[PDB]
Amino acid sequence: SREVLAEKVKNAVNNQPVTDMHTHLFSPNFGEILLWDIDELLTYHYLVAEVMRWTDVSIEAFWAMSKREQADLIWEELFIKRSPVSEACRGVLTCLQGLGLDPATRDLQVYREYFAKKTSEEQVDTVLQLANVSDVVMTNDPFDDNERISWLEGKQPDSRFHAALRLDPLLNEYEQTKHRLRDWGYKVNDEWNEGSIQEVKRFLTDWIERMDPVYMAVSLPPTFSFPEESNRGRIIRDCLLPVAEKHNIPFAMMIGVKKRVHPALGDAGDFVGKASMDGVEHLLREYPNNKFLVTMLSRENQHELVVLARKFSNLMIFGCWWFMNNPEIINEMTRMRMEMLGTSFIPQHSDARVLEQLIYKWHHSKSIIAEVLIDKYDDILQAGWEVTEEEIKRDVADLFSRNFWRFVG
Amino acid sequence: SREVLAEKVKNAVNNQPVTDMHTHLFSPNFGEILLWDIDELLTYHYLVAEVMRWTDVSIEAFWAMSKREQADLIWEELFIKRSPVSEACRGVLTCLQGLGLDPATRDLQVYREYFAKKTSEEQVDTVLQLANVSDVVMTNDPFDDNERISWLEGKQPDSRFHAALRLDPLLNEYEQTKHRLRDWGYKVNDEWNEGSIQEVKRFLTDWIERMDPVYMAVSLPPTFSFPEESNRGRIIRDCLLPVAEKHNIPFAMMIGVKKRVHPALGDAGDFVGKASMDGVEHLLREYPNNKFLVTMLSRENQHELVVLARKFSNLMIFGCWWFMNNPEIINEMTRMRMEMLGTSFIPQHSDARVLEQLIYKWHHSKSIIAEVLIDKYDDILQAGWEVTEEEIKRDVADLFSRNFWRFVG
Amino acid sequence: SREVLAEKVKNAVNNQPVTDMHTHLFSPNFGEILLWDIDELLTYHYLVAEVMRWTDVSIEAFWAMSKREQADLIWEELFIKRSPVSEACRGVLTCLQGLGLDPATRDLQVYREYFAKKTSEEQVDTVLQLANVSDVVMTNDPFDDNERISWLEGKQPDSRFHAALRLDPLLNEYEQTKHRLRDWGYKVNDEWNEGSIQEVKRFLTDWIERMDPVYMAVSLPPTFSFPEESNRGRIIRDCLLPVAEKHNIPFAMMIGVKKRVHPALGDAGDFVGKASMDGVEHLLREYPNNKFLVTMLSRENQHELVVLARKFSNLMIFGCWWFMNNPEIINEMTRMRMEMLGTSFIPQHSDARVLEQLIYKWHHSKSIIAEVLIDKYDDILQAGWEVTEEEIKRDVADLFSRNFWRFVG
Ligand SMILES: O=C(O)[C@@H](O)[C@H](O)[C@H](O)C(=O)NO
Ligand SMILES: O=C(O)[C@@H](O)[C@H](O)[C@H](O)C(=O)NO
Ligand SMILES: O=C(O)[C@@H](O)[C@H](O)[C@H](O)C(=O)NO
Ligand SMILES: [Cl-]
Ligand SMILES: [Zn+2]
Ligand SMILES: [Zn+2]
Ligand SMILES: [Zn+2]
Ligand SMILES: [Zn+2]
Repeated sequence: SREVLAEKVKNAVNNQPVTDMHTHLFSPNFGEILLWDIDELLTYHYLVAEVMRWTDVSIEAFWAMSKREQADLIWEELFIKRSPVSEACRGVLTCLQGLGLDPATRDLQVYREYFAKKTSEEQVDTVLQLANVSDVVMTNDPFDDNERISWLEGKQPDSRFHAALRLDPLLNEYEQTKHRLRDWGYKVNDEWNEGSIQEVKRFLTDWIERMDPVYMAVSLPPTFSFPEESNRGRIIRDCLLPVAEKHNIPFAMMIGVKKRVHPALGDAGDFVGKASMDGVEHLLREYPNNKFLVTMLSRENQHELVVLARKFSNLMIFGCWWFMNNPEIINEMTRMRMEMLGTSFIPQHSDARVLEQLIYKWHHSKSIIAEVLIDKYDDILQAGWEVTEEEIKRDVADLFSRNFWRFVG
Repeated sequence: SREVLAEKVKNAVNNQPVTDMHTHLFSPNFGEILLWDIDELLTYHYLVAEVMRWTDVSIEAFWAMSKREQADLIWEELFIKRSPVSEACRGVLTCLQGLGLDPATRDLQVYREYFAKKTSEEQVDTVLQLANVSDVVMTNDPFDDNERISWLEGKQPDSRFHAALRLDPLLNEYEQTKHRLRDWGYKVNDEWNEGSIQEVKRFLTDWIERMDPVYMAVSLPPTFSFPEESNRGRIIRDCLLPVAEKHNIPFAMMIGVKKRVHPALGDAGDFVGKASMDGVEHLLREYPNNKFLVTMLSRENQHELVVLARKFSNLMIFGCWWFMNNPEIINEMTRMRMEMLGTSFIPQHSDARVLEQLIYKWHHSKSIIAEVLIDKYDDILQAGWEVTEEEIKRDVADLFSRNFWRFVG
Repeated sequence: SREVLAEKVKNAVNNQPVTDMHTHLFSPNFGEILLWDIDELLTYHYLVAEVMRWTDVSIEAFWAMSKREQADLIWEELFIKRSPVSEACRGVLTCLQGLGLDPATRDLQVYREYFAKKTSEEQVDTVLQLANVSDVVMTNDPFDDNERISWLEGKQPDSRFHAALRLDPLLNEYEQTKHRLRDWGYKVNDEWNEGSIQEVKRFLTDWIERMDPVYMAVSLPPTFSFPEESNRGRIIRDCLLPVAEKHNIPFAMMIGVKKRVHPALGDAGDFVGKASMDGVEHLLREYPNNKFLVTMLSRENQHELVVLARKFSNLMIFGCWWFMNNPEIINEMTRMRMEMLGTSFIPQHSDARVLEQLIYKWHHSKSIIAEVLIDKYDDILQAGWEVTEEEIKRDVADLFSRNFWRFVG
């Protein structure tokens, strides 16, 4: 009867349309910022870091190569010279097979043919159908010249794509960012006074109006603290929180990233650190009318984060972020979470940078989540409880989609 | 032959009478402080925290409801609207089934009937028989007005119940507690001098004489330190340790709890934090004639605690406490412990607040411990070693009962 | 087809000759420092710590017993009075069975007979053949009077044994060690100046020339930091690194050991602590022309160490050291590592102190690594990838031998 349960859980999980609440994808009409195709998959920064542990090619020479050459190098170094057993390499193969291509031939030239004959709009339809993803939440940074243009030009995203206002430059680099704000018309002063406060709010409000984001977000360092008499502390306290409450918009904090420990690696140069929970605890307790979405980078912060979620209902924890996005960790995190929170959390997000990743990110995660659900349902079944297929579909819907939409309101 | 071993290990584990060395239960003759019945199980604070993550009912409104209404709300929110897959919810079902009730009907009114027709004394006999628990260690706090009365009135606990002198108010709130001591006749001065020292010892000795506790205990914060020029540091050094050595009574320290991070939740408002091992290390090494029972709340303290037990024989680690009491964690902790300590530790305690919890707490934990034992016995069996059924029963007896009684002496 | 894969992975793993890159063994011709036989196995410090948690025999009385008596005590306490389920006890049995002895008889006197009729050279041939170990890396400390003699007398180690220059006394006890250096002719001054710098380099160079080590090593405390204006910080910066770069010799750092928390236990008296990654991060980034071999003692440092390896190619992480060398931990560590690094790491080393341990250390670890490999190969097989037996043998060769030799150059 566990196998009967297993088949129903797996079916429910596989058929449930997914709302990916955090990615780095863009509506196809936004242009080239939407990365896709086998060359992009292979040049994903997760693989750049991995190839540099093997190749004799210098990092400078690598960045000088064309994307085709980088992709050929990574394919040779990580798939041919050594078996592609890492999670990221495994992911590439899963994407290929899911698209109908054959990893058995190891024919990179043939795989490339598949992508060259399609348009971005077509590949988006293909991938979302294969990955069974109904909604994608973008990461939209108004401080990026390329992204900003699209929004200013009035471009509205595809109905399947949702905006999220990323604020890293504002919160973590205010000393430099303030000057850009001034150039844009927001009259922030040198001192943090009523004027600076109101203009920063104006800036946030203008972009909220323009993007209609499901939430505002920021990635924070292991040393994150709050309250704090710093630009970040003051902006969060005097501008972000008040504005988020007014529009009832959740604040997402991705905590634990130590930026650029290896600058030459670019996007692959970030490290991780354990953070104190004090700041998050204070925010949750002192701002009960604000909603917070949180995910942490350190493996050592995971359990206490689950416990904090038991304390505050205005906290919704989500995903297995970045360095946590590996089977061994996803499994332990998801089990600890269901054990202490039942179904009141968002188990995963893809964080996809390349369109096709939605296939492997969700395929790999769904199989793990399905196994966890099967164990948990079986435990209560052995206790005499009877679970209906509709209750399973309901639970699965909450985990992969409803909890998020319900939280953002 | 692994299945032959499995059946013997499981049989031995299930038939071994358990000594629960830490609970919040009371001898039935102590009165109403002994909580029991389906309504109490459902209003366990672990479930209050969980229901607050789902219900639209305010925490104030919840505390205003009758226990019957709270129980109905929790049943509806956590068992009916979503599958009861969390560890605490699973536990309720296990208790129901163990009592002969049927979770399949989901008939809360029928379950309530079972409890209304029995006396506390009868339910105690029923539960201890079902849970196969021979001895229960209570948590007796002389600073609680309700508990204190029973002891002062000369009430002696049931032979199956043992006393443990809880000292949180004395050690963590001396500034306020000192005044109560004075009102009780213990002449502690404003300054920590010979007089204050002797009167605190007198207080401890009087209660040791009155309760005849198996150990003195205290829960400590993540910031716990020792030695320390504070009330706690001085009381432990000048009073607790000397008195514990004289009567050869162990000192139990439950470390890592951060009290009231969410006051409105009451008992469900405590958080957790990783502690430094420095204080425990110092205590173990500098007080070789004292015995220490230790359990920690942070997942990140578990492995180093096991290593410290390898260093000092006056340290006996026990259980998977509170936020650690979940399958995923219990499994990892128990395996790390057996691997580095063999059978020289106490794997679990229930921490039961409601009588019936003894059923699920021990049922859930025993099945995990049995699987760990089976793996470990199988590994040495494959090495050519032959384990007899009597040796298995012996090992199981040490884990679930003898190690504790042997340690407390 | 998973079983077909399983048989090939297991075969490849078992047949792959192992290069043990860190042990405390010595070439047989070096003399008595090479410990071997059943009495040594039983008196391994891991077991001394374990027996002290059970026996009523004082630690002083234990150290006063002959090695035969200590071995009899440990056998009685840990194998007869309680089942030998701990990892270290399990290891002893694995060694016995591997040598052809029968753990079923529990006849210690008979086992002893096997060893008394052989020479060290013969047992070395026997063990290395059984453990399938082709190369052993020793730990050679020039500050030890016993070891130093052999080297000064011109003794060259067996071709299967390689030297590693251990520098703990120099780096962690310079204030005392400096005086010994002077007595040996190295004119280090009271102040850290050009003269002291050059003489410390001379000392390192002389021993590098004499030992021809594959790397220089040191064990460091949880509080390790760098850069640092201390003897250790200055010696590493001004002498060790420059010299290691010139001879292209890797620097091995075993971090997280807190020495002598329980002095009376001798070698069994060391504890563990979580370290900051700051020092390692700085060393890797600021000294790109230097190579670093790193292993950490704290379970809480493992994941971030893997992430740091993704950042820097001059970092090669290795093994599951000491308190990490237990199935539960080895399994989680190895899976996290393969998931984020593929095959670019050294999964294990034995750290053997007694010759026969090579049998169980490698037997226990190989079975775990084999299971991890099987899961990872199966995941990509399910993705459509086809792995050849030769590619498996290749991958296995990198993990157990080639990655190390390639890194040391
Ligand atoms: O949102 C973030 O800051 C991260 O997720 C980064 O995009 C990171 O580099 C990444 O690729 N995802 O994990
Ligand atoms: O003894 C303690 O301090 C804890 O166990 C508390 O009673 C806690 O609230 C609880 O219910 N048990 O984990
Ligand atoms: O090399 C080291 O410092 C350690 O490995 C010690 O030798 C330790 O005591 C041991 O036996 N190995 O883990
Ligand atoms: Cl930690
Ligand atoms: Zn695990
Ligand atoms: Zn992201
Ligand atoms: Zn308790
Ligand atoms: Zn070693």
